[PDB]
Amino acid sequence: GWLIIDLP
Amino acid sequence: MKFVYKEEHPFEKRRSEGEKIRKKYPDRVPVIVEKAPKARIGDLDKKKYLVPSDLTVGQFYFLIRKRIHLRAEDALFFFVNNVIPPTSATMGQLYQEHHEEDFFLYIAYSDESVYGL
Ligand SMILES: [Zn+2]
Ligand SMILES: [Zn+2]
Ligand SMILES: [Zn+2]
Ligand SMILES: [Zn+2]
Ligand SMILES: [Zn+2]
Ligand SMILES: [Zn+2]
Ligand SMILES: [Zn+2]
Ligand SMILES: [Zn+2]
Ligand SMILES: [Zn+2]
Repeated sequence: GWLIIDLP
Repeated sequence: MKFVYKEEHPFEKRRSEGEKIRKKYPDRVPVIVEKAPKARIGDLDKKKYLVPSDLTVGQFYFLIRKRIHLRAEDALFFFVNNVIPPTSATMGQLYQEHHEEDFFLYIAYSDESVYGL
């Protein structure tokens, strides 16, 4: 259920 | 602020998920993002984020603005315990300062520059 965010 | 995520999941279930995700990904932090009550702003499709500790608040703003499909002139503000965080702070610093006892960080968003107005 996690939206994975990354460094740009 | 009442967060829907907290009303829908008992504290012990959130706390166990927060402990597990923090142990599994020590360089990420779990974040819940919900719209402030009576804000006049578009909805956010997802509320549960797993964020790099080194991502800045400003970088998170940019991503959340895009998820809401805001125009440039549409304002967006984050509140953590009614305070607007600095855009140069990291999400890890914000988490260390303000995460709750379930190991989640809770952010409210609004179109308005003051919470509850
Ligand atoms: Zn629900
Ligand atoms: Zn649920
Ligand atoms: Zn690092
Ligand atoms: Zn869009
Ligand atoms: Zn800060
Ligand atoms: Zn702070
Ligand atoms: Zn802690
Ligand atoms: Zn702080
Ligand atoms: Zn307590």
